[PDB]
Amino acid sequence: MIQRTPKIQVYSRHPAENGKSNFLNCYVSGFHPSDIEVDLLKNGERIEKVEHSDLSFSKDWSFYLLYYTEFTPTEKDEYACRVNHVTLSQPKIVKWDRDM
Amino acid sequence: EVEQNSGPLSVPEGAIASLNCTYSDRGSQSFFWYRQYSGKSPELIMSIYSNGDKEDGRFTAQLNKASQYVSLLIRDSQPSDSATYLCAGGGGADGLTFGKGTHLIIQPYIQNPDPAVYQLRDSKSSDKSVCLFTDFDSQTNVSQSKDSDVYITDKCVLDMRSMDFKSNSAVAWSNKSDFACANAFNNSIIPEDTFFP
Amino acid sequence: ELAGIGILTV
Amino acid sequence: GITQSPKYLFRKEGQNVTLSCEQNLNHDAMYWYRQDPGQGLRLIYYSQIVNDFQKGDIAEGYSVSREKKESFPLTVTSAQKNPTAFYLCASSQGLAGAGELFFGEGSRLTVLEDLKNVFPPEVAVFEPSEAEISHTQKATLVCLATGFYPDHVELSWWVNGKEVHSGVCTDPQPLKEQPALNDSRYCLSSRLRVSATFWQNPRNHFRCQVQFYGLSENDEWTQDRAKPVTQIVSAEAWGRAD
Amino acid sequence: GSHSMRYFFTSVSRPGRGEPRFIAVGYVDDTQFVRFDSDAASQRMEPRAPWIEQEGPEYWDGETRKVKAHSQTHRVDLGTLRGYYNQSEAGSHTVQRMYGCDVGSDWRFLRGYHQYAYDGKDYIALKEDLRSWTAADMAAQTTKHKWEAAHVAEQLRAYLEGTCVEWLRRYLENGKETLQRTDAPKTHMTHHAVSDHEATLRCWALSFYPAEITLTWQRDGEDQTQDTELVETRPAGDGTFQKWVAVVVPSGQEQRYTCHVQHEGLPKPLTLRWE
Ligand code: NA
Repeated sequence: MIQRTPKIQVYSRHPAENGKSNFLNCYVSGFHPSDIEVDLLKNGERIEKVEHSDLSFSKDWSFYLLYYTEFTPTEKDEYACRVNHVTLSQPKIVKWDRDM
Repeated sequence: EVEQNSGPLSVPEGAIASLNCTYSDRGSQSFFWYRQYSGKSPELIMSIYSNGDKEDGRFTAQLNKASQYVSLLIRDSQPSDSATYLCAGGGGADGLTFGKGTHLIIQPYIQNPDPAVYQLRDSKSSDKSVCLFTDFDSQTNVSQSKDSDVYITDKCVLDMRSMDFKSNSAVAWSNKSDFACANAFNNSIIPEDTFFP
Repeated sequence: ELAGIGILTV
Repeated sequence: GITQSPKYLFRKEGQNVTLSCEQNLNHDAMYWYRQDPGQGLRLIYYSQIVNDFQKGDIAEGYSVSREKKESFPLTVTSAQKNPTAFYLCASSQGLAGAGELFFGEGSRLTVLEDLKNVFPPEVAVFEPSEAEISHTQKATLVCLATGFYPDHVELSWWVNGKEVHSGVCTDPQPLKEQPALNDSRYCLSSRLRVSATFWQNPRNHFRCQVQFYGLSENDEWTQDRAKPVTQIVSAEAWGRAD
Repeated sequence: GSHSMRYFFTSVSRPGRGEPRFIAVGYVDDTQFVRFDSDAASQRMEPRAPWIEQEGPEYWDGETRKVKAHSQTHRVDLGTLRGYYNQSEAGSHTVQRMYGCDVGSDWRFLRGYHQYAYDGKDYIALKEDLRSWTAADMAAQTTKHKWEAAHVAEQLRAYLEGTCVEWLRRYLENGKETLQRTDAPKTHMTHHAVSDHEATLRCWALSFYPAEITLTWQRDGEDQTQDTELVETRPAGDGTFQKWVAVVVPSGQEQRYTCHVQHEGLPKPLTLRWE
């Protein structure tokens, strides 16, 4: 049984302008097996109405998913993405940076 | 939903026997030709999945998914080939959908056609007898009875393995006061030189 | 569209 | 291979009857079709995988299991008005309708409306004429089964104890006498041509026989004749010397 | 120019939790057009596209029952495989099937494929020629001797050389506005610091289709490789994609380095430097 740990990328759809509403994408890829728990965060807190894509894989048999949610970017709000997996011994949190 | 030219379309021994068929579904990916004899169980002879011809021995099948054509033609047609050909296709985990059928009826080789109407008394008792019209050519047909309880049976191709004789033989009887062996077939088009008794 | 042929148990 | 039983049977109302259809090909797909003389075959159910079956065109009144991968038994229930037909089972390898469809051997069925309209056959071999033996080097021996019901009949010739095939043709359609009411009688025919050297050999035996399927040990009877037991009815003849 | 159609099936056994998870999807190029999920309420092959919706309930009905039969294959496979490798019912397991076709700019068959894989591992795959198979274990060889002996290769090649292309073309024109487009990149640079005598330039590229792209760096027209970083292409949500590539450089000397960007949207490659 193979195990590949996931590759998180946490980013915005459009380049972020403060106040003008945007989408916040978490893109996990390169993982195995299927079971993956993904939550987006604001002020280190659980975002409710997150949407997500349907499971597909790539040429290495590894899966990828997209979890996006509409939001309105600011200074004070520290947005993020947790991910737990059979490979992670604790949910890996990844705060948003708009440079990265 | 898979309409066939239901027949009987009939051919002599050696002449070519083409059957056509078409289907009402663009998601059809599998197409077959099963052959079923009277009261028997169907058997595959041509499966074709891709377009173009695909022959095998005496049978050739062709597919065109544009026009939705499927065919089967039988070059060198034996009398083993007689009885009903079933066109059927599928390919969407929906089961399979058969055609009406087409009775392909091969007319055998009657190379010494000496027509005749004999008579055959009972071995149990006497009388109660039948009139066998037999040894006649393929292109003759028997027809059903003039009288009410006269019981004419249809023709019957009949082989003998080693001798290679192949008769036609229709049987007809009745429980009648005076059953006549000429007027049993006064309801047909019997051949002329028919050697009565 | 999906196949209805060439798929079978292992 | 694939096999289904019985080839012939019926049952009365207020009772079911199940038909077995087992295959050992290790095929996933399995289908029951019914073919009505008149129509082509119509689908009843099919069964892609174990524990799964799926509706056909006329499944209302029919039932099926699929517990093991081999057996796929069609229960015909006390439900339909026109069970009477010929029921073919079949398995295919692959997905449903994707592949071969290795068929079974069918099973004829009949509405046995009442016990009282059930007659077995009367058999009578007719001896070949001298007119034919003179024209040819041959002898045509003719059997009549007359006055049976229901239409469930095999028919073989037995020469000295040789079920022979060549020389014979039986008859695709058995003949009805009065074609009108649902209640009726049947009457079959078959020819056995042979050489006069074999026929006219006067200690040479010929027997036509009809394996009539009728009432079972399962059934009742309140009449002053014989229950149509699933039996054989045979007439015969030996040759004459000339 | 060139195109393809693909299906991706993912079946995962969940023992004690009941029926296995089954998830099928369908792509043209990099545009998801159909999907199925067990745990979704529909139990029907839905559309992810608008141009696929065109077709009414003849297309969907069949395409659904096709995909049910796909799951029911895996239901058993999962059983047979647990048998084969001699695994316990305790542990959950995963199969993945992938088949589809290819065409050039002339819209005519290049290549077809059928890959299959237990527990994230190649098991069997229909080879390039579509006539012979290829097995990873002996476990797979068994299945090969089944899939050969029952002429699966026949039925499958005809799908990939036939049906697939007749439909890929159909889908191409049917949703031509989206599928036949090309959206350009939007390549800009954001200068970002790291150490008192060091700088990190990010050559962004946004809002492009298809995913295909090639961004790289060049110090004085020399193909710079190391001391960079290149993230795997994001799906934007948009429908388009994004991709940046970084470069950590000795500071002050910023505008020696160039960003060479290849894409089939742009006439011919782009070269940028810091402003
Ligand atoms: Na019969």
